[PDB]
Amino acid sequence: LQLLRNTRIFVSTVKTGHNKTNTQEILVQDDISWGQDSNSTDITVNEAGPRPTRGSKRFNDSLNAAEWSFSTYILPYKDKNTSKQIVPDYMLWHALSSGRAINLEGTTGAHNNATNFMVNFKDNSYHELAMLHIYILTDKTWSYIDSCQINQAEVNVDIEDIGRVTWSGNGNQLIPLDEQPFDPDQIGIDDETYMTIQGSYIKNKLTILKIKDMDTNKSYDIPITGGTFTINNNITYLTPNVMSRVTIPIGSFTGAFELTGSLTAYLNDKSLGSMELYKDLIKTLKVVNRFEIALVLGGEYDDERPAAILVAKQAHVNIPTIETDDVLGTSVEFKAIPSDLDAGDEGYLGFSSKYTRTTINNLIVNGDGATDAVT
Amino acid sequence: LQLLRNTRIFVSTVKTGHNKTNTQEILVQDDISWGQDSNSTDITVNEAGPRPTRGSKRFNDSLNAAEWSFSTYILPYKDKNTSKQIVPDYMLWHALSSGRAINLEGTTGAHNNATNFMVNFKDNSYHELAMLHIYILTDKTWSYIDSCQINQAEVNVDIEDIGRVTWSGNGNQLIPLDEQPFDPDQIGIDDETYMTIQGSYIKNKLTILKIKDMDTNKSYDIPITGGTFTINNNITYLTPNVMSRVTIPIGSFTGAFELTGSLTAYLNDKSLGSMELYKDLIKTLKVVNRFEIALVLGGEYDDERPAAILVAKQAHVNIPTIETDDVLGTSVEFKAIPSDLDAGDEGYLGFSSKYTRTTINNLIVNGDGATDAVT
Amino acid sequence: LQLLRNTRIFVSTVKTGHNKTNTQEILVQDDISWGQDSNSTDITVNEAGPRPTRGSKRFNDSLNAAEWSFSTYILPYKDKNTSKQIVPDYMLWHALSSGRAINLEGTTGAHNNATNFMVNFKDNSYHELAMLHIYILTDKTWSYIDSCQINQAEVNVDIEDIGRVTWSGNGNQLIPLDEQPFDPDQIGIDDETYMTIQGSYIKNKLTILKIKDMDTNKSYDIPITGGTFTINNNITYLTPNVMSRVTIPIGSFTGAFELTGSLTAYLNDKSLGSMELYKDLIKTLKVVNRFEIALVLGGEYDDERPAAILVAKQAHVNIPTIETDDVLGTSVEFKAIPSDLDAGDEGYLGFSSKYTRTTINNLIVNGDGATDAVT
Repeated sequence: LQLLRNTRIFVSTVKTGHNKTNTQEILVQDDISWGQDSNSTDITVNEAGPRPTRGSKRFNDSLNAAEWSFSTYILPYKDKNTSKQIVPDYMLWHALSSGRAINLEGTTGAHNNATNFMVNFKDNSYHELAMLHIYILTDKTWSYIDSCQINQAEVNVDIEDIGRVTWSGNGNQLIPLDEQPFDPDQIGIDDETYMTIQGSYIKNKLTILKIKDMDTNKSYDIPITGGTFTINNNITYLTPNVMSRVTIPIGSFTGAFELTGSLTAYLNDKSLGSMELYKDLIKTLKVVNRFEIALVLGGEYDDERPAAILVAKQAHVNIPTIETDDVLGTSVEFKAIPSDLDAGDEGYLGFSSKYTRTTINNLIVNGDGATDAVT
Repeated sequence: LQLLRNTRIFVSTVKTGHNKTNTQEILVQDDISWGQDSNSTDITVNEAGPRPTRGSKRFNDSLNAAEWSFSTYILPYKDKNTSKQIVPDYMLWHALSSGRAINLEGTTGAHNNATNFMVNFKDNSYHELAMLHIYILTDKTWSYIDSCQINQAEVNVDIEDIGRVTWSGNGNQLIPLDEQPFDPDQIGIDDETYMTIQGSYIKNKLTILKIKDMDTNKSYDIPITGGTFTINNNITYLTPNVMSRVTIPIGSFTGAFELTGSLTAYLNDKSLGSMELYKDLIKTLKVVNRFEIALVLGGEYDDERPAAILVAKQAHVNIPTIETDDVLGTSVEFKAIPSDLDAGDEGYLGFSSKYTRTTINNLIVNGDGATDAVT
Repeated sequence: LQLLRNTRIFVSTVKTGHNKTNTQEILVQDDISWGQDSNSTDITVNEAGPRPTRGSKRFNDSLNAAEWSFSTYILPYKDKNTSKQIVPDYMLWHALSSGRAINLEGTTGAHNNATNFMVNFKDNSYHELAMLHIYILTDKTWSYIDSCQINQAEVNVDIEDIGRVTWSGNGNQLIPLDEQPFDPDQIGIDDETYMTIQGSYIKNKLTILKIKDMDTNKSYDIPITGGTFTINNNITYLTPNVMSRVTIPIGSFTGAFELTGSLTAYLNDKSLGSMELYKDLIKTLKVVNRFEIALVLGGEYDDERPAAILVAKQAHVNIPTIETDDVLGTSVEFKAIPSDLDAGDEGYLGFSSKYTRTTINNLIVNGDGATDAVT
């Protein structure tokens, strides 16, 4: 028998070669779900005779796209090889953010500094976004999915649980493989790295919102009681239709990048509170809203603390809806809107093991934690 | 913070002026739900190029109709000012039943007497039925919904709970207001009224059904084990479509009055029992059924007891369906059908704190508790 | 009052005459659900006037098909009158499998020997498959459903509960019959038969799968951890449309015979295991798969044990899907495909109180439990 407790998920770019730089291990939770489905057509005969021909041949006409959704953690840890903080699943973020292949240093989709690891969507303008091969250890069978381009990355601010993203991706085909592709233990998570990983956890009870109105330069102090965040590169797979053969999908195309999320907060009648935001949105009706929303999973402490900051420079905010709990709270929905519909300006993510108030403010102002005017 | 325990819902007829006659307080339960939604259109670009333009501007194009649904009680209490028994939410019943403004004495939609308060739908043939403004205390903020026209009033005979109606209405717009419209303490429920309110409760375990066949003059003795009742003035809101502005709904129109309900009873094989009704409906198939259905929430006692009587002079009754519980019970559905499709003859509700058998018979036969032949 | 504990369901072939040969009693569980519904059209008026005509006459225009679904057991017991083992509900299986009336001895849909009772689907080429009248004793009322042709029979291998089938059929009409059609106690289950019934139970924890690949002559050792099986004679009832009358359905027609099921098993990496089947199905993509699936509700023992064998000579098997439980298991779906779309070769069922390994192999190889080559 094979146990789910022993499952390992490895992410790689090339089929043949396999070293620690090109592929690593993902510290998946017990939410893994993969598989493939087929489109089957049933042929039935319906003729008006005295003796009907009751039968139905079934034909497999095409294959769908292989689907996988594992739920790893948010673990920004310092890299021993080069003093630049890297999350264990940086390649998944890169495949989400850019089509160019693994340019860690050069400012692109997956750019990391000594201080901060940060994810830009400026280069997210390609079809077939950074094909990645994912190897899954169903105990000891080594089954992988070929050419996985990821579809969704969802952060859920559970307000009472550790930071965890839930990836989703549409692979071309799921291939079992009799033999091992590479060496598991050497490639996957060493103990020395695992120590920093265990030290880099994010609580999500220290999340603080920084909603600001670009129209009026008004900043709101909102205590988040829960929220949701999702990135959805809408991938639709093109499958040729051959009548007498079983066809696998070819190509993946793309859709509309949707950096979207939801934010829930309690109703406070103080100044620059949640109720003031509700009144501002309900009283003034605007076709387009311009908000700067900063989701900092960690706190903004005058100390080195792990955090997974999020920013959306301009984000349309829907009308808040009053939710009647024991203590009333409003849930706002926000969808990042790129500028000029060409450049990637929806937002960017920042992961690092050490975040301070100054560095968080730096990333909020400009892309990295380099400088900030600060009066 | 703002708590749901302190919520108060005030129903008013006029905006500026505010006295005890024009508006009162509704003793709502903890099922309040109000809010507004907006229709947002997302613009995406899908062109066949080497570099796709992955972006999506989002626009707010129109506003929907504000939705509110609180669940108050059925509390017919005698009025100190005039000796006519009035429910605390009488003008809500009036807005359900008529468009003319609060003609309490004159026989219309909300007609009251010393003996009975009754709700007639004879004048329920207007568009824009009796606009009412509803003020909501989310703790202390005084946010209201402008020009609420109620949509549904549902009575649920739970058999084990106090009589409670669950209103629903589609308001034009939700306006927060910084300041108080009126004085909450003087306008809403005084202690002297509250005493009679506590004294006028309806148990719902004393309900008795009085189904009679107008075709065959056959009366059935049915012990109700549960049931449902709903009045639905279908309201669809007309919103202008302006491309470059956010439009709020103008006007409300009106649809088909639907006094509908469901009744469940155990299967008794006695004479004039539920099984006899089932056999009568299943054996004889008629295009139109004519039944007189009377739902008396209180009991018919030789004494003064509170009750919330319903009568439907002619009501089409669907075919009963056998529900296989531990003890088998049939569920019948009935929808009151008006005569001539012009006058309001679907039915009428009778609320009062003191009902006797004679008064219940009076209201079942004729409109009020004046006289009945009984020879 | 009437209790569900006393409900008895009798299955009969003829209306007037009633003996033990024509009808018996079905040992139904507490899942009985019968009833009838009607198609009602509501007429509403929507005209643009200052005074809308708010009203809605409701008309009953037609009747649907009466629906019933009881859940009896799988109880193959030896018949005292003739030494041929017969299940208590053999008429239901006969109506499922054939249109010709009760040829128990010879070769048809319900063909039984001294060894095995069997359900053959070769003769399911008729509309209006073997009309049966089912009498339901809701305590003491004796109401039946007229001309019931069954639509579905489902076997659920719960892996921890006794074998039980869940019939479903669309009867023409539900008729009360205040008087008794026949004598209940004499017709239904005597104590002597009930003893063998208590002796004939099937545990379902001894089920064995015998998937074999007709293409490659490869046999898989698969331990079932659960599964499903269903036979679905798609019955669509033709109801005439008369405007001014209530019409009951006339005729029943028939659809495509669908012997379908599902199989769930744990992932074993042994030889000829579930993992081998998964690899064979996922690595090789074929338009049509030809599998011989033999699902025995009982076990194969070198002794006389009750069992309910099932076989599908040609069964298309869909692509297995990995289910991520604590121990990973794959769920395969299989739909029997008849040969030439004219003869009934989807499969056949075998019920008997005594199966040995030799008799099970007999029924798997050829139709009867007579001989098999074995050398």
